[PDB]
Amino acid sequence: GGIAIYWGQNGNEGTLTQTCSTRKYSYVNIAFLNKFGNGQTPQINLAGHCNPAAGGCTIVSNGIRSCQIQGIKVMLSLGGGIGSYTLASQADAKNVADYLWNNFLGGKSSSRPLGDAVLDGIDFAIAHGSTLYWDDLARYLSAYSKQGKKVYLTAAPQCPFPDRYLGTALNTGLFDYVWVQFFNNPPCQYSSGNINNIINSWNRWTTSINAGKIFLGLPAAPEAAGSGYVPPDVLISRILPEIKKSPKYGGVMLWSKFYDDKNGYSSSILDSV
Ligand SMILES: CC(=O)N[C@@H]1[C@@H](O)[C@H](O[C@@H]2O[C@H](CO)[C@@H](O[C@@H]3O[C@H](CO)[C@@H](O[C@@H]4O[C@H](CO)[C@@H](O[C@@H]5O[C@H](CO)[C@@H](O)[C@H](O)[C@H]5NC(C)=O)[C@H](O)[C@H]4NC(C)=O)[C@H](O)[C@H]3NC(C)=O)[C@H](O)[C@H]2NC(C)=O)[C@@H](CO)O[C@H]1O
Repeated sequence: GGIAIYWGQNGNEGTLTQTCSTRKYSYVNIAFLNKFGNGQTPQINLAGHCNPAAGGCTIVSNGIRSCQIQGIKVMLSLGGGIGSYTLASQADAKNVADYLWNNFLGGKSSSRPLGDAVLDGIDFAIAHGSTLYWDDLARYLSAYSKQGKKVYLTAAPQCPFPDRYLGTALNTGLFDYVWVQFFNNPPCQYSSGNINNIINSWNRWTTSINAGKIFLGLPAAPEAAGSGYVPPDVLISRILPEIKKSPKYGGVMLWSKFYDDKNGYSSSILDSV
């Protein structure tokens, strides 16, 4: 399979171009558009990378294009651990979808946050706030694919199944890639010497929802999360030999680029993925 990586939440983690040039990642999720819905003006946060104001982050289009010519799919990630993002109604889901189309996809806007580049799809990283209308957002975004270029849909639900926020959206069967986050959740993550909870959780996710491919989401280092880190050797010798048997296995997802370089995680597991 391949490795999905989250980029954008630490200005010291290198440029998007450099991130994709590593040749270790097959998918890149730009984190995050952490503010939108309920009449709020959508706002993107890319840590210390760039200030989105006055097209200060339009330079990112160079990284997006650089990744795409290298066959890497790049998605805009909605939500994240911090933000006032939400959906007040189905009408809100429509407005956000139309906004996303014109500002990140094949639509048109004089103020596209990340430039003129056209993202491959949208990533759902909904962790809090509204538990409703995310299935509507997915449906509206997916319909835009009928205009010629497919709008990919990906999701980063936490490992507890079903996910309280993305459960219904995932039930639509419209998602291409689902990287379940097996961390910051004791009941379904790795614990010292115990892989039972993570494997058991993996089985729930791969024998339920209809998605293109399912990935094993993990923290790139102990610092990347409150808990759930898995040493490279354990992942390679105990976990991968099992989950790779599943025909839905798509690979591994890591949070994040910054911690990945610091701990050299993907550098150690890439060939086994
Ligand atoms: C898929 C998923 O759900 N993933 C989650 C994941 O979200 C969790 O990780 C945590 O995510 C949150 C975001 O949701 C991370 O929060 C980051 O934290 C950054 C570090 O503190 C912070 O970056 C700072 O951003 C400032 C702007 O807001 C930057 O300041 C600017 O600096 C410029 C010079 O560099 C200067 O010119 C500007 O004037 C100045 N502007 C301002 C306003 O100060 C600052 O430089 C930058 N710092 C760095 C180091 O880049 C982000 O703002 C903040 N994001 C948000 C949206 O608030 C949090 O760090 C993540 N934690 C970890 C451990 O990774 C993850 C947790 O395990 O769970 C996953 O499931």
